[PDB]
Amino acid sequence: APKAKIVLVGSGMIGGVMATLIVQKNLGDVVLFDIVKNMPHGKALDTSHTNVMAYSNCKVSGSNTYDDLAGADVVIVTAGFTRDDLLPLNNKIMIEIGGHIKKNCPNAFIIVVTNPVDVMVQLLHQHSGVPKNKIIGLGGVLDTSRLKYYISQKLNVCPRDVNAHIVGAHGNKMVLLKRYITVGGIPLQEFINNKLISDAELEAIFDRTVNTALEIVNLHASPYVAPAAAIIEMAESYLKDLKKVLICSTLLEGQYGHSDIFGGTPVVLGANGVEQVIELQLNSEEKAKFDEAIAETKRMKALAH
Amino acid sequence: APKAKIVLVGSGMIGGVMATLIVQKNLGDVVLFDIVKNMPHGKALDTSHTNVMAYSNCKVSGSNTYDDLAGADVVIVTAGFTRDDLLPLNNKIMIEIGGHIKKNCPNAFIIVVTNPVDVMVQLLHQHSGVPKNKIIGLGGVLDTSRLKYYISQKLNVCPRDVNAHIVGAHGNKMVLLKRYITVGGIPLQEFINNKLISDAELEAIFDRTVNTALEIVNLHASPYVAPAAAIIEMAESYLKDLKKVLICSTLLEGQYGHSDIFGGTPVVLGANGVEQVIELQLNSEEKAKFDEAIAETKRMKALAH
Amino acid sequence: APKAKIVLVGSGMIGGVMATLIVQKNLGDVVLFDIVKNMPHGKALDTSHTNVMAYSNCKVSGSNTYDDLAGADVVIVTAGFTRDDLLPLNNKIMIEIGGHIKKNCPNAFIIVVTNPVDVMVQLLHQHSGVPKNKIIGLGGVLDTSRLKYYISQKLNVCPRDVNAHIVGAHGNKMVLLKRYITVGGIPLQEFINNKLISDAELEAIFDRTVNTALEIVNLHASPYVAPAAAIIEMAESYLKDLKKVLICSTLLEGQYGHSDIFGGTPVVLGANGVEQVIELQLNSEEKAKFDEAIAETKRMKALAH
Amino acid sequence: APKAKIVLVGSGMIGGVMATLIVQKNLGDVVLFDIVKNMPHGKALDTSHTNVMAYSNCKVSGSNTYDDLAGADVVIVTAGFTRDDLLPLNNKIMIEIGGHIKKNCPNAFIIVVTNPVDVMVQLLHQHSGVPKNKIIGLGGVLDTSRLKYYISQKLNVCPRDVNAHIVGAHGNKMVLLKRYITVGGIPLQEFINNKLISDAELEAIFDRTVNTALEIVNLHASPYVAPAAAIIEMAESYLKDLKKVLICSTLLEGQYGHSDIFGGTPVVLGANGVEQVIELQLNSEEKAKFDEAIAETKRMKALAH
Ligand SMILES: NC(=O)c1ccc[n+]([C@@H]2O[C@H](COP(=O)([O-])OP(=O)(O)OC[C@H]3O[C@@H](n4cnc5c(N)ncnc54)[C@H](O)[C@@H]3O)[C@@H](O)[C@H]2O)c1
Ligand SMILES: NC(=O)c1ccc[n+]([C@@H]2O[C@H](COP(=O)([O-])OP(=O)(O)OC[C@H]3O[C@@H](n4cnc5c(N)ncnc54)[C@H](O)[C@@H]3O)[C@@H](O)[C@H]2O)c1
Ligand SMILES: NC(=O)c1ccc[n+]([C@@H]2O[C@H](COP(=O)([O-])OP(=O)(O)OC[C@H]3O[C@@H](n4cnc5c(N)ncnc54)[C@H](O)[C@@H]3O)[C@@H](O)[C@H]2O)c1
Ligand SMILES: NC(=O)c1ccc[n+]([C@@H]2O[C@H](COP(=O)([O-])OP(=O)(O)OC[C@H]3O[C@@H](n4cnc5c(N)ncnc54)[C@H](O)[C@@H]3O)[C@@H](O)[C@H]2O)c1
Ligand SMILES: O=C(O)c1cc2cc(O)ccc2cc1O
Ligand SMILES: O=C(O)c1cc2cc(O)ccc2cc1O
Ligand SMILES: O=C(O)c1cc2cc(O)ccc2cc1O
Ligand SMILES: O=C(O)c1cc2cc(O)ccc2cc1O
Repeated sequence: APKAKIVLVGSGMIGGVMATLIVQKNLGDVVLFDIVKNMPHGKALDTSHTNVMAYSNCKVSGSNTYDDLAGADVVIVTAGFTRDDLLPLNNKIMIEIGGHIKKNCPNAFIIVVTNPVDVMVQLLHQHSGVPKNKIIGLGGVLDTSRLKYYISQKLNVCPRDVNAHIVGAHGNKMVLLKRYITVGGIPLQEFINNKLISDAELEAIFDRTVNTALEIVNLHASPYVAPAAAIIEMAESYLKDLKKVLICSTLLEGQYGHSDIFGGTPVVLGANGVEQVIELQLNSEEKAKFDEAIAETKRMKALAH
Repeated sequence: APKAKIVLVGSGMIGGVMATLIVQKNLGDVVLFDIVKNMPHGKALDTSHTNVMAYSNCKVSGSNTYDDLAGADVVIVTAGFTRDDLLPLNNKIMIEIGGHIKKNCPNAFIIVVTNPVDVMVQLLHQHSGVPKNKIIGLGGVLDTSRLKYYISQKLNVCPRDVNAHIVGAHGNKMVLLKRYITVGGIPLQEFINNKLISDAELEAIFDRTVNTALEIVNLHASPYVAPAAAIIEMAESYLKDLKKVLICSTLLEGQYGHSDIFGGTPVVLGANGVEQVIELQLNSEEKAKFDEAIAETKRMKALAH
Repeated sequence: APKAKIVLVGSGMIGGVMATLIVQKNLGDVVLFDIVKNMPHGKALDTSHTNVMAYSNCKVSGSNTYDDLAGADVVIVTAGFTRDDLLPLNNKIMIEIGGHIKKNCPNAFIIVVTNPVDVMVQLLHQHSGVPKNKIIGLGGVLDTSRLKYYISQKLNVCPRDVNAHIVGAHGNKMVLLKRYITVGGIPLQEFINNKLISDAELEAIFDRTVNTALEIVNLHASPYVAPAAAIIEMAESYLKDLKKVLICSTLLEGQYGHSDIFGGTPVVLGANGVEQVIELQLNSEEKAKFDEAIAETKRMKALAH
Repeated sequence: APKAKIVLVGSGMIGGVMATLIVQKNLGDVVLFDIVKNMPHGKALDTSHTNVMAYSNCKVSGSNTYDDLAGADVVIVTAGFTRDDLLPLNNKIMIEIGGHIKKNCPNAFIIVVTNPVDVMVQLLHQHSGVPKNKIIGLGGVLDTSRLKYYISQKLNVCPRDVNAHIVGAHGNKMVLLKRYITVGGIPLQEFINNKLISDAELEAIFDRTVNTALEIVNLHASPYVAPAAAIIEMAESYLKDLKKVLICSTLLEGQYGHSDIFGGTPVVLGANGVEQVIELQLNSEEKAKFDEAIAETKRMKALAH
């Protein structure tokens, strides 16, 4: 069928949730690839059955064979471990995967999740050989969903009606742009002026946003459901040609004064992949912060070769 | 059942589309009320069957009996004709309807569509006797969907990723705020600066937006599908408690310097109805325009008593 | 984009509803083709805007140019008038349309609605030249939605949980198979035995089902919303590769003892179009009825050449 | 808000998936209750953020406090361990939970998942004190989704277009009724007669269906995504008043010749909970099998008091 083939190179936690969500939305056939034997076949089996409950018809199969990447339309990479000691190592994993992407599905759209994602996405870009508009890393969508949500719960408005922008990198050096936050299209400042939300609050929310994954870990859980949903938001925008403005890690070719590196910025995802890279007209203050994010990305890139 | 009862006081064009959309989304039971005999029963019959195709269970019935308003949770008024000669006349229709709302379903949430809507919504507010937070008029959501769409098609981005604000009134005196237009959360000016969209273009789009209903009429059609979808967006936000920021006609109690009148402004619709009235921090220029819109509303209010 | 192009050859009542539903479900781009000047552009304009309310990105345009059929992936024909005097005439319309389909979009999937549909679908099959698995007529899905719904409202169960089969023809000679009606997978007889629904009731429902369009007309309405939803159910099954079992008019090649004619029967719609034609193992009694339906189809076929 | 409060007494694997699905469908607010400290707060945090990606507004919070059950509209119990040694023990857990349900939310709708579910559901029925129509156990929906899916993949039709019935018990003594399997409303026998599917195949599928959870476990996974989706299908039918025919564990009051026990049978879930208990008109052969299922349920009931 013209049905899209979506291969998940990594069938761990994020892997189960995406499979679940893809059937829920009838986005395409799913391959849960992993190097752990059998488990993917297991998850795939359990997942396959939801087709019934969902009025869906998406094949879900497992795989311990790289060559199942053949004909993949979308590929989503979560494979890897989890310090700077793991870098040369997740780098070896990206290198192996890109080899197989180039061999089996060079025209696939690629989304990288493996952390640190702005480093790792570039690594795979170079080894897979795909065009720059055909590969992005997860980051911005997830990070902003936290900023958007926290604010929405203070202002008692629909979460999606908060817009925000986080750029530069995923991780600790991510840049929260207080200047680009709106509520129902309206500048956030207006709501600060009305004493509906204070600057002190909003600063507590910013640190909360930056520290979320960590907050989740210390509560004896692990962040994987949000990551999943955001990845799928991006994937769906590719498959359905929605042209959503979504913040992802992508190849900078002069934006923000930066080149020959991947960094977080709003892009437009549609049928051609990255159809636009939107550059925010940052002031020097917010550009200084962007610079620190790109510098930490370069630093971990060197630690892996 | 706790299933909501949605009564459509008016089963003409907008009336058929809402019924269709409500079943599509399983929002509630529908009553197509009209004074035209039988027709509502007809539309209701045809509509009822889509329950099958939609995996839905919403009763859809017709009605030539006002007292079918009893127990309505939501009421949506499109009844009326279509000059200032029709005002004292659509006023007599609002007067009759409010009487029945007060008698049969005083705790209903009310949405007025009948034009001119900012006049007519106030008229019904006073005669039905419902609380100020339980009644709004259609206007802003529809008008902005046109502004949002036209821009989206120039910038090649997802329509919903355009946000805009139109206030003051529905109709010719509606106020387009160029200052409050964003794309993927980003100020529109940034995209003007990049020569992706020009000021001359955007001005052509503004006049297009203001003249749409008229453009549709001269193409030998009539605007009713968009009106329908927007009304339902508002209704759904009420029923589901979504707290969406939506621009509707509502009772001004000092905002924009205006009182004892209905005018278009972003509100938050949830379970309590109008849960917030958001006042835009307009400059004098945009406030002068707001004033002209409120003045035309007052002027047609007088022509009906 | 890989986004599907859906052309509606006929932009009247059924035409507006499908456009509406297609955007609602982000199924594809829509062309409202009609021979009436401008009107399609009008409907398309109004419809285009719902993209915003729906989180959708489907182009909707009008057309008075047959050659806009070029590259269409799906084509849905509602064009025509509405006696046996109109046959040689709607036949001339199918002949003109097939010419353009063969010229501009020979690989399109085709759905015929124009009545009488089992005659008219064959007419277009022969003049367009498309493969037998790439063209069906609306009938069964619509007719059964009425049978399913009426029963569901007596048994107080979800409408979709009623299954039924109507075959042979759309129209008065349609064959209701009482033997193939189930509720939640369970034979209807079981519910007759329990005195939850009587044979006399169910017979009243059968005549109701057969006479619905007529019942709708005498209530001063016209049946177009259900037709729309069912057409879209079929179209969606094609586009999404859902392999739904849906009753449509299709080319009989020996089933039910019939050949070289179109008649209503369950088929499976997926990516290859008609992927299976399911033949019901009818007893002689129900086959006698099938025969009368095919005979009326042949009879009106002759009246048009 | 009238927004429903859905409390998940158990925030393990099935627990994360339901939370995910409930936000996806904007079904209500979610409380992830568990006795494990913090973890529920963690999962809830991660989950809460998907509100953004989903256009949703469902609160998701954690809880280590039973009294958070207060005002719950729906309660879904997955708490417990996993031999007949664990019975008197999961029994002590049901006893504690029912105490809190009776105290805090006696009018809640209850769905039991804890295994063995037909035993455990009755246990909670007696200790919570809720009406018989307000409590069911998961079983039939999940089990049939496997039977439906496997068959659908042989016949190449949409999964949901297979209907089947499994009754009596969840677990090894579950009764597969070959006689009540249909495809697109049509008896399965017809498809056996056509040599599209054989009896030997279908028997392999039956044993597959019975052994699925076990098949999933030996592939180094655990069955939790399907269980989740089915539970939510049931919950959604309650909340939305869909009147779906769904097979669940419920109180038998003479059906199948059985009393004063819970067993699997098609029911109709709507606003009143269990609105109907449908009794299948089983022959003696299939009733003998039903009897063995009820006997194993009674046997494990005794092992817990
Ligand atoms: N970019 C982001 O916003 C973001 C957010 C959260 C997590 N993450 C990252 O995503 C990754 C995974 O998250 P998770 O929670 O699913 O982890 P997980 O450990 O549950 O899954 C990783 C899977 O990859 C497998 N694996 C190892 N080598 C492989 C290979 N060559 N091919 C296929 N699979 C291989 C593992 O066995 C495991 O199943 C991590 O690196 C994490 O840091 C990124
Ligand atoms: N506010 C907005 O953004 C907006 C947009 C478009 C249209 N409109 C307005 O909505 C109204 C209707 O639009 P439509 O296209 O559905 O019109 P329509 O003529 O097709 O429907 C109006 C219906 O009301 C009926 N009616 C008259 N008196 C009635 C009564 N007392 N009770 C019930 N029904 C009664 C008519 O018979 C008719 O069926 C008009 O006044 C129009 O100006 C408003
Ligand atoms: N098969 C079914 O189950 C079923 C059910 C209901 C209605 N119908 C049939 O569908 C058809 C239309 O239904 P409707 O309610 O949309 O009717 P409608 O009159 O509102 O629409 C028909 C449209 O076709 C146009 N037309 C005429 N010649 C044309 C051409 N060459 N190209 C494009 N358009 C042309 C007309 O101007 C009109 O806009 C009728 O023939 C009716 O009998 C079929
Ligand atoms: N009926 C069915 O069709 C079906 C299908 C699959 C699984 N199950 C059953 O569902 C149950 C759980 O499945 P899972 O995969 O989510 O298991 P899980 O172990 O991941 O979750 C069970 C949770 O309950 C907790 N718990 C223990 N006592 C508790 C209490 N008093 N209150 C709240 N939580 C408590 C545990 O800490 C754990 O988080 C099992 O008993 C299993 O056998 C039933
Ligand atoms: O959830 C996150 O945001 C996140 C972020 C990061 C960043 C990073 O650099 C390593 C690992 C993780 C793991 C995570 O789960
Ligand atoms: O579609 C519209 O925007 C619109 C607006 C107005 C305004 C008005 O004042 C009268 C009638 C209409 C009718 C309409 O259809
Ligand atoms: O709605 C229907 O079922 C229907 C059926 C038929 C059958 C027919 O033969 C001509 C016209 C119509 C028009 C219709 O609207
Ligand atoms: O998935 C199932 O069907 C299932 C069934 C059963 C039955 C049972 O008796 C105990 C535990 C389980 C666990 C499970 O996961």
